[PDB]
Amino acid sequence: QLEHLQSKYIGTGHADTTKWEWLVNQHRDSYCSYMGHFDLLNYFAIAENESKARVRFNLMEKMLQPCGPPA
Amino acid sequence: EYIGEMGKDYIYAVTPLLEDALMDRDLVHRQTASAVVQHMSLGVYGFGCEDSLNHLLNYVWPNVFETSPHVIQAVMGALEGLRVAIGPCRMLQYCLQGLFHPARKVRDVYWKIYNSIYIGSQDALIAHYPRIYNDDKNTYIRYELDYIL
Amino acid sequence: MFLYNLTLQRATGISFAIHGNFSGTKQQEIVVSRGKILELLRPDPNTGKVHTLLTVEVFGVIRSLMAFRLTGGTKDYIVVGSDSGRIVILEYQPSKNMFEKIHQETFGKSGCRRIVPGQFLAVDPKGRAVMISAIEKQKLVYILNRDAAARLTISSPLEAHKANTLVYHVVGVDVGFENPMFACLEMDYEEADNDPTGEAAANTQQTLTFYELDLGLNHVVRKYSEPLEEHGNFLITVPGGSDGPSGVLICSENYITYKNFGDQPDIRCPIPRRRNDLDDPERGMIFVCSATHKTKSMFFFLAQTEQGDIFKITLETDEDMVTEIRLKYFDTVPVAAAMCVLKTGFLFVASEFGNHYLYQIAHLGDDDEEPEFSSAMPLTFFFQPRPLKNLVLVDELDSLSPILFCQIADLANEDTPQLYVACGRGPRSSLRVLRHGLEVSEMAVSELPGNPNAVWTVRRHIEDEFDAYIIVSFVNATLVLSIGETVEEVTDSGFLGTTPTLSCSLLGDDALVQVYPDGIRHIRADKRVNEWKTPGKKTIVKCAVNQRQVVIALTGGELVYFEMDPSGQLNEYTERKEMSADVVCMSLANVPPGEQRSRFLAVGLVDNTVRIISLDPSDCLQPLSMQALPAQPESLCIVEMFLYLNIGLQNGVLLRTVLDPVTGDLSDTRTGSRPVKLFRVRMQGQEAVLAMSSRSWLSYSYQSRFHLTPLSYETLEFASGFASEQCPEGIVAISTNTLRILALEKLGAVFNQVAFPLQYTPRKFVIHPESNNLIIIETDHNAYTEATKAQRKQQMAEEMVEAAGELAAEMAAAFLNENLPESIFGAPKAGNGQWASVIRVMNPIQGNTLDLVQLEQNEAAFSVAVCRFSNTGEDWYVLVGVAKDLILNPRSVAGGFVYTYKLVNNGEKLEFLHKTPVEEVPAAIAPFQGRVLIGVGKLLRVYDLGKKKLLRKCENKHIANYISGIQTIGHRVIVSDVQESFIWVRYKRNENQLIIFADDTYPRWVTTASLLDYDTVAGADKFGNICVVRLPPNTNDSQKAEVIMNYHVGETVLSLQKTTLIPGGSESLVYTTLSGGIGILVPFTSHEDHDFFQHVEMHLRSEHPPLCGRDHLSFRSYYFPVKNVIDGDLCEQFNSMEPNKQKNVSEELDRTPPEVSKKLEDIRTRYA
Amino acid sequence: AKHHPDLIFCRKQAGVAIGRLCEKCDGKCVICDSYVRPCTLVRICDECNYGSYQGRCVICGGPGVSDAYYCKECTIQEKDRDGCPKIVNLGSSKTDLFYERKKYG
RNA sequence: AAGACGCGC
RNA sequence: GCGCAUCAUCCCGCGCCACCUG
Ligand SMILES: [Zn+2]
Ligand SMILES: [Zn+2]
Ligand SMILES: [Zn+2]
Repeated sequence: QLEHLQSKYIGTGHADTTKWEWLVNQHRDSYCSYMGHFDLLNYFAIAENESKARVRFNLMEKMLQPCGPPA
Repeated sequence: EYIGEMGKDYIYAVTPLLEDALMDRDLVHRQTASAVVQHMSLGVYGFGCEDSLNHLLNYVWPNVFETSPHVIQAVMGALEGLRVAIGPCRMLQYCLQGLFHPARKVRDVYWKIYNSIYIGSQDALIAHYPRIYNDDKNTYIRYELDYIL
Repeated sequence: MFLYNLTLQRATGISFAIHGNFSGTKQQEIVVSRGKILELLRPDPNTGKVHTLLTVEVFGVIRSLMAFRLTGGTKDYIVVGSDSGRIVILEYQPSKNMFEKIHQETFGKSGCRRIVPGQFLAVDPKGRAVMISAIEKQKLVYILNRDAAARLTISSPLEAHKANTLVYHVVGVDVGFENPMFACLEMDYEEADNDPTGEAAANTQQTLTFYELDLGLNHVVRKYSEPLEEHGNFLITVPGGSDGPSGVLICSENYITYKNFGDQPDIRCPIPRRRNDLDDPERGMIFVCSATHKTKSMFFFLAQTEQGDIFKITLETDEDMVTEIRLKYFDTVPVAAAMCVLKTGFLFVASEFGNHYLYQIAHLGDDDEEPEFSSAMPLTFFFQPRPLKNLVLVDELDSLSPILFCQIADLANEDTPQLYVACGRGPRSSLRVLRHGLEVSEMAVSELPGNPNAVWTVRRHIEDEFDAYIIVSFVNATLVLSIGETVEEVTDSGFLGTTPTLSCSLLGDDALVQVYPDGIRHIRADKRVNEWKTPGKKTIVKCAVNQRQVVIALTGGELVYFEMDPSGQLNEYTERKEMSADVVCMSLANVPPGEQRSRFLAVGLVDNTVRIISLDPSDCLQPLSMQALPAQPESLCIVEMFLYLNIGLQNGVLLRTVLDPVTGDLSDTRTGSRPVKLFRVRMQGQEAVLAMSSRSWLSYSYQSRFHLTPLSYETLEFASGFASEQCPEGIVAISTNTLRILALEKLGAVFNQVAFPLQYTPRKFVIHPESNNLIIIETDHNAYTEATKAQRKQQMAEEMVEAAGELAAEMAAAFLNENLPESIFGAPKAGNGQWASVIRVMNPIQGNTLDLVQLEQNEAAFSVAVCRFSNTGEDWYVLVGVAKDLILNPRSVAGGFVYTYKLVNNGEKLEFLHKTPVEEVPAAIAPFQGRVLIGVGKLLRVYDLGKKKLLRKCENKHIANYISGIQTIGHRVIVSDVQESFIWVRYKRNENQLIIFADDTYPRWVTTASLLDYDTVAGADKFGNICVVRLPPNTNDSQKAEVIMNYHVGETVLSLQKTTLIPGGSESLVYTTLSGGIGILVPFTSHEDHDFFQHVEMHLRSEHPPLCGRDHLSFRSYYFPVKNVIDGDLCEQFNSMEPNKQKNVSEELDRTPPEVSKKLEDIRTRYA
Repeated sequence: AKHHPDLIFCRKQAGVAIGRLCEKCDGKCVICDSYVRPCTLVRICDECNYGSYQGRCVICGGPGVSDAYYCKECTIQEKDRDGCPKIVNLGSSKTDLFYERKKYG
């Protein structure tokens, strides 16, 4: 009966979790990992003629509601 | 379990025995085989012995559909060891087969296995995630990874 | 199949910065963190130069870094938050010159997780508590205290978790000896995901949450929740307490907001903009970095905008109420990730890209001629940018962090490969040529006819700062020169020597010794000359020069020992040395500081044997050791840091024998096979040795490591030193029939570079086969071309003329006459789908260009290559991939074009021939077998040259995703998919079809591929992984390839090549990363060496953990498990630990530290 | 712990103190009950260590004589970066054992 | 003599 | 009700967690 650690974690699905929740969790994890990794953030800031601060600001705003509105 | 990393040379000698034990004959045989696989996977981790570990997983995997708590625990331990040895990519590939199966029990077991995989070593699944085509109402494609320099 | 990982160049880009007194003294020091390297460096106020003092690798990703100190203390500690789920507090020990761990507390799992703390770190200004926060749902608070033993203590973490919330920034708030206070930009999103109407973006405002820390109750509680009008970016800590009022500044879009707890009214002030902005007015303006200066008299804040404008923020306040915020324009600097304002009027700017500068503040500009702004002014603001006035540039640090493309080739006349790197971003982009060796300075040229064998310099004083007498002696002539700030011939030398001078040194205060093959002379100011003639008709070969030791070597080995008594006269000992071999070279040891005579002394022979002569009177002029040599000795010298000797022979060798009567370590390397003479040089006021050969080499030892570096100059027959007030570090290294003076200004340890400025950032470039010219293509997103910029400027001029401001609008001529530099003031550009493209041909030797081609405003250049076709003759055609209407965030492209050029006149100019429309963007250009491969989206196409456009030949629609690079060899090609690892395609020429026969099973976002054999391909990863894939030998041409090697460098890799670096060496897999680091991979030549290296690595991992508490095996097995790779970073760091553990592991490996270090350096000196 | 599924862990934030083990549980691992390769120490939470609970065995609850440790496999499996590994339940077997011993003793 | 778990005649 | 099988499962003889008491 060691399911306490399963329930006490945020970001994992369960029996009747739909596709939208899984995809938004994936997008949030991807954004957080992008922010954590310096090399990928530098690559993104090199790809576009912008600054790292602006890139991370826009990425933070993208965390509000990814994958459109819920259905 | 005792020898640890030194026993990577003896992996090939026990593969036929593990294959014979993993056959659907006795539950205790399956539990013992799963324990052996988990212990060997933990021992030889980090030295590049995936060739036989993948073959062992190919026979260990069909044992997930069980009801006895002991064999479930043994199978979960074996799959956790195989995950920490091979990597989360192969585990995600295997668990993606029936994440949305029409039936309920297979969906439940696949979801619990996916949760167990996702709890540990989450930072690699982002690279191991597949590509999902977006619908006409929602966006499901990470366009940031398609940038080319 | 086992490779050894090395690192030739460390990472240079700076991600974080901090300053403080980390050594316990009044001297300020700067601690900056690289991508995965933590190093300490401090500037010198007297000269303005910056020198690194310590550099270590943490084997982890650093997400935060800041310093703090306890109340009443004098030392500042270091706190770093890594990807591992633990926090560590560091401390710098000046005596040990290393970081000492003081504490280590674990609070969660490792890795960059969403709900694991480590992203945000806050420290209380007074230095009593530290707060660590995560991206979502997690927050922890720790208590810092000092026990009765004056040691740091750590308390238990505090529960401060809030479900379903997002945190933007966390920073401490000064309270002034009250309970510590923390403020964060916490906001909720629970209702965002519960609304199906799509109103989540609307009616959702940020909140400024405040958190106490009650020491009495030992718990944390939320204080307020104030909604914000607009989204903020980051907060500023205002120095509170007795010096200034407590508060926080909020940076947002075009506004700055001041807020404080209690009854503090909000203050707003718009951010000033430039005059006649060339960017899009709809684009907002934000802040990228900020600094502070907590001066006791008055504090002020410095901030930088997106375009690099520096604003001096001055806060005007009453005793307890804030009145207004006064902004003022200070200067303009390149955009910097972090900025630190140092004491004693020094400012350090850690630029985001390119070199890092160190400005010096001279004038504070308090109420200058330029008007200042304030929040009390009703309604925007405009200011006119000006060149650098307040700041003065003093010193800058060279950097090459944003490398996008690297190629190595021998494009020069010398027989040494050169490293060409394409780095930089935007207008600051430049092309650098990395060359192995040392810096060469040229300031004096003197062509003197004759044969100058050597030059001797003797000072009139024992430690004279300026040279007095210079012995410019030729092979068949004699001359003397002197320097007195006017280079003129000296007359009172009084030498009277016709035969060439053997040697001249400083025997005493001004005692010069002249040796000629027909006797012995003496030079002195007083009438004290010990002139002696050569016995019989014999000759003298070599003489000994030292402070108080003189030994003359004649034919037959008859040595005469001269000892200088304090009286002054020279005396000969009763014992003489005689053998059957002559003496051709010998060296002497420096006099001990306390003793009047040393003991170590080595004299060579002709029979390939070297002996040791004791200077003690008990056994003077007696042999000590019988050490044979492979070749005839040529020179010898002693190098200090504790004592080492270098042995020179007839061939090119340099044995680094440890100080011992009998030979110990035998480590020699090639320096062909020219005679080598060893002489002392100057390097940061130290002692070193020099080797002369067909190419000269120099050896130096900085912090217990010896590096061999050559000189980037022609062959030199002799060299000497030079001391002066302006240039204390001077080298007089004459050459064949000429005189040359060298100097060592910078360190120049490895890869000296020259800066060749560009216009836009470079993507790819190629090298002409016979013309040896570089064709570089540049492209930027959201950019304006020259024609578009001119049209926009003209339109603005017409608009302001039509404004008709009183007819009196004559400012158009002045506005159009002056244009701000793009490199210094930035490039004013904007848009959403704008692009640029410039085709440039540049001569590698010089910085001049040959031709420039400009395309339309909405064309982006991606790939370029040069090849020939069978239908045409030997003309070298150039194909450039061009994209049309490319939008990045939403994937949608209208089309693409491909260009064709002739490149007539040995690649000096380009002529347009025709263009061919392409439905999608062209990915890469791959020419083979007289044709080219065109990457069109997910379709593979084969094109042939025609009369007006390219002709379609073959198609392949079996590729799923978009191609991102094609490589060809033999009769088969490989396709690198954006998601899939690799695709193997074989071209059936007879059938004229493309068939796929092999593919990989593990997807990966590959960026650069570099095949190693007919069936082995090595490719990089976007996340920073290096893998090698080998095709099974039983393949037929379904079949799947297998991976044989995996590794995680930790930084994105955009370059991969397998070419030799050092002449006479072996092939190595050199790679360059996006962070500015260069590394190579070394195969193992024996099983015993591989076993020893693996055992050493395992023992170091078990015994010496990384500084940030991250598992080395887990760090290397980040995305994929490590496979057949041995890390050399731990092996190199083994030389930095204290002796106890290294010796202990030495007997644990049944070996000894000296030969272990020798084996470690053998790989470095063999493959690099 | 592993053998008896009834026993559960408090799973609270780890503190600064170090747990202890009795003579019977001297070498047992706090999770998988193994006597192989003890590498890292065991941290206890503030609630589990207060007053009388100080110096008590983590697994059973006897007097503390030796420090607890984590095995090599547990460290590899990243299982030590979790909550407090102290059992708060008293175990079903112990109650029945004590009752029968008191009856027949 | 004891805490749990699963296996059919 | 029979025959079984698994968990280096228990086999420890009594323990002690703020208290009784005019
Ligand atoms: Zn116990
Ligand atoms: Zn606990
Ligand atoms: Zn364990």
